[PDB]
Amino acid sequence: IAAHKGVNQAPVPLKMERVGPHDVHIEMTAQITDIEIDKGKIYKAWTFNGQAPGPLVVVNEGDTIHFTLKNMDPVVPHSMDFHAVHASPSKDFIDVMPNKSGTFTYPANKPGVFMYHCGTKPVLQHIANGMHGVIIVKPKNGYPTDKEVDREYVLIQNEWYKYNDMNDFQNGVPSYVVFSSKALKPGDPNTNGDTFTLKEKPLLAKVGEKIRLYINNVGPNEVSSFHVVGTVFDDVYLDGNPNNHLQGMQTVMLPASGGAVVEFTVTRPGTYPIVTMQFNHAQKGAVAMLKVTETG
Amino acid sequence: IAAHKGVNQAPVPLKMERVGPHDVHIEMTAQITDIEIDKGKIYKAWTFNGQAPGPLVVVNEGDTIHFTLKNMDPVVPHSMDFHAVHASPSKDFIDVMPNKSGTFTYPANKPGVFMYHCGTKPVLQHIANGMHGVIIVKPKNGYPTDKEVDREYVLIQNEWYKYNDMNDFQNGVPSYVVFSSKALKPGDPNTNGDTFTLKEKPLLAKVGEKIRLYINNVGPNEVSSFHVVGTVFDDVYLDGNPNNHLQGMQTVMLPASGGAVVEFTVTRPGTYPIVTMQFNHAQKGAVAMLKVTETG
Amino acid sequence: IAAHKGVNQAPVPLKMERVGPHDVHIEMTAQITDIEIDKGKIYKAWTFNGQAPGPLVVVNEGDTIHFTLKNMDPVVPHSMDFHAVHASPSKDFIDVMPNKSGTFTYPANKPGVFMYHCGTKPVLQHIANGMHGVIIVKPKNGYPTDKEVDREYVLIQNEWYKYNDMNDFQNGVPSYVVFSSKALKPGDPNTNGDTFTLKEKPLLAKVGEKIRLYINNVGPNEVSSFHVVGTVFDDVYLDGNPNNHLQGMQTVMLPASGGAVVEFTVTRPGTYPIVTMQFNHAQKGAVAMLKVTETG
Ligand SMILES: [Cu+2]
Ligand SMILES: [Cu+2]
Ligand SMILES: [Cu+2]
Ligand SMILES: [Cu+2]
Ligand SMILES: [Cu+2]
Ligand SMILES: [Cu+2]
Ligand SMILES: [Cu+2]
Ligand SMILES: [Cu+2]
Ligand SMILES: [Cu+2]
Ligand SMILES: [Cu+2]
Ligand SMILES: [Cu+2]
Ligand SMILES: [Cu+2]
Ligand SMILES: [Cu+2]
Ligand SMILES: [Cu+2]
Ligand SMILES: [Cu+2]
Ligand SMILES: [Cu+2]
Ligand SMILES: [Cu+2]
Ligand SMILES: [Cu+2]
Repeated sequence: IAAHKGVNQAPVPLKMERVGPHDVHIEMTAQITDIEIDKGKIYKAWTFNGQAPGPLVVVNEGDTIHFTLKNMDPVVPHSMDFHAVHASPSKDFIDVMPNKSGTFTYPANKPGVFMYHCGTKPVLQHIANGMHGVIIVKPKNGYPTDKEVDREYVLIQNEWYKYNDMNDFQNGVPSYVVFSSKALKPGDPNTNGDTFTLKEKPLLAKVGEKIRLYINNVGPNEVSSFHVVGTVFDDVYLDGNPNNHLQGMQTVMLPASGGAVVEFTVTRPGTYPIVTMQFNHAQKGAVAMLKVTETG
Repeated sequence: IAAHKGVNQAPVPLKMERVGPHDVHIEMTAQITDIEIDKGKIYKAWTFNGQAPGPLVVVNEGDTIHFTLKNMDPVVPHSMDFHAVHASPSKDFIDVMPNKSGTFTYPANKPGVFMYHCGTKPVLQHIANGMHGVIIVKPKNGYPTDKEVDREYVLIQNEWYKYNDMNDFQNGVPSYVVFSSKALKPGDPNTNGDTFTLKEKPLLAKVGEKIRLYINNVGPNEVSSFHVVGTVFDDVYLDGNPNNHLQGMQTVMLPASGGAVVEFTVTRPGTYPIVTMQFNHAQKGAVAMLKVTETG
Repeated sequence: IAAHKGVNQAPVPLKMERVGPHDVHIEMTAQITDIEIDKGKIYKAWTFNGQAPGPLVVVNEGDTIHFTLKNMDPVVPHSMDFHAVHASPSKDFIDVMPNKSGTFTYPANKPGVFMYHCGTKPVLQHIANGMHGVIIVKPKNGYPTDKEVDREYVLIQNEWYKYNDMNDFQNGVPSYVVFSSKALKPGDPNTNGDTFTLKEKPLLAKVGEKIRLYINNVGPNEVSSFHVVGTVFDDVYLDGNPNNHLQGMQTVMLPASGGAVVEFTVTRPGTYPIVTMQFNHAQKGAVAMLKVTETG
């Protein structure tokens, strides 16, 4: 796109503030930002806030979100579809023109780990170029295993294709498949979908801990066979809904856009790969690491 | 196939009649019928009854089906495999020669939303050319959420490949991925798998309604990541079995041949896309629309 | 690999012995063995014990496994990752050099049907060349439907690609997709992943029996839409964990590495195909047969 040549808009922080016991304001940008997706490979991504996947959103069950999208892209319209919300897509997930803002309000009625993404046609183009992310809706009554959890992180799986190539997006295998992590608490890492960061800078934990991961596969096109090497999931909540409880799973199948809360125990010191067992995708980047030490 | 050149057999209605409190007669054809799968693209499909996917079958749990297949194809044998039934495949799902009929009897013991398809070798060829469909078996005791449902429809996902091309069928990406709808009540739409009908003529509903969809992904080759934009599934019954209850799912993973009953609320007026979140498939046709109005 | 030219190491039996009420010794080889994966097609597989998938391992819930790998490969290191166990991957799933042995100990805390596979980088290469298999961990308290089961077998799904071709492994469609069966009791068949054995020598059963299959899809890359033609699964336990109970499923979605226990009734004499309903894969080999007779 001629108007994107040389454009690299610095990342902008997510803005969130609570405005009532059940109402929250969220402000995000659409922007065009260079991201290193593999060593030596820059992708001039279409993003929310200069991150791909975008910044984490966390709200409580029953919160109404008053969402503003500020479109920094000089030429392409953008939009937002939160899978957490009940909304009229033709009224509430509509386009915001370049250099404009739009505000939309809708409730997050349902607990879980939801995809969000741009909803502008062609949606495949917007998602594949980077406009995806996760919103977590915390359950009013928690999960039954909350008291057992020692530490928690968020991990997101996505693919990357040939740059802005709709043929490839439709018809081609992914060039890379990758994990990222998005921060829940101060000091947690906050990374973009790339082949290397979570190998070189593993997630950290302590021997004996029960770890919870909030996970989502944003696609755009592939399913995920999510597995932590050297453990078994004690408990799994599909889509993060407390009612969708499974136990003792080796691997969690996630559709495109599918989420889960998964919990597992790390019994011994060492480094534990986190993979999709679709090993062509693992080979193409989709391995993260969890370093487990006597201290954490 | 030389004997198919110029053949376009007009669609024939499904024939069904109940013959006892737990016995039903069903009569279907195998026939060769031109279907417009995308604008300007005719596929000379191999079909049941001139529809692809084929006509909807609905029976009750515990019904024995006395099924007749009348093979109108001038040269290729055809057969029927209902995933609802208990049967001997080598006796009951056998071929019917051109210009012949065959009758087979078997029970539908299990509630749910089942694939049916031709079982003639090579089965991939017969399915890919269009010989697939859905049989619904209604549970004796309903679903627990029956009283909440305001409206219901059937949606089927399938792929289309290069015409009658076994190489492509085995080794190629789908050319199109599509939804169709099959009528449960008078006045419901009844459409074939194409890229456009359910966009131009959306399914209809009223503001505030809880909608039930009976869904099946007939493949032949892909899985489906089924999602209704702007809502969350309140309740999901995998394969349509009441016992396989999930709640609050954003997206339902369906294997090839996989079914579900899904229920969700439409809170606001507007048009709600229905998609597979495998967005390469959505781009290649797999988007239907639900138009929600103050009146329905 | 120059050092593999002409190498065809005869299969070696699995060695297992119980050494305590909750401790078992297991001894396996890594070895290079020619396997006929399709008629006229030899693949010089990388294997455990000269089988691909490897030999079945069965232990009890709560058993600690003291595992020895003897690496017969003259040049490539190999390793073992059991998905059943809790272990430190960087200490316990490490490489064993050519002509060396290594011993590792870890507990199998969780009931189910788990993948095992080589964990040597590149893991895709090692899995795709044949180093995969299944370990069953029997639940302390059984399954609730145990008393209903008349007969049982193990079936494994895997893919085969162009020989030792990392490009193909990453980027290509499978050349073959196949079932194998691994013996639980004397007289059961024990076969390798090939397109033909379980068609020419079907699994056997008797009219009216409830059959249990312990199943796993080891990939490396595809998901499986597992279906037995002419029946419906009465009961399904995802990953073989008794708590993950589904009923009345037509088809069981398995991720890559995913397992299940599935149970179904065969009501009539005949031959019952066992397939993945991803019919491109079925066409490329993934059909097994179950022959049901008045005597068994
Ligand atoms: Cu309140
Ligand atoms: Cu406000
Ligand atoms: Cu966009
Ligand atoms: Cu892929
Ligand atoms: Cu703890
Ligand atoms: Cu694994
Ligand atoms: Cu009666
Ligand atoms: Cu009759
Ligand atoms: Cu046919
Ligand atoms: Cu596809
Ligand atoms: Cu209502
Ligand atoms: Cu979506
Ligand atoms: Cu004891
Ligand atoms: Cu020992
Ligand atoms: Cu190896
Ligand atoms: Cu495939
Ligand atoms: Cu019995
Ligand atoms: Cu089938």
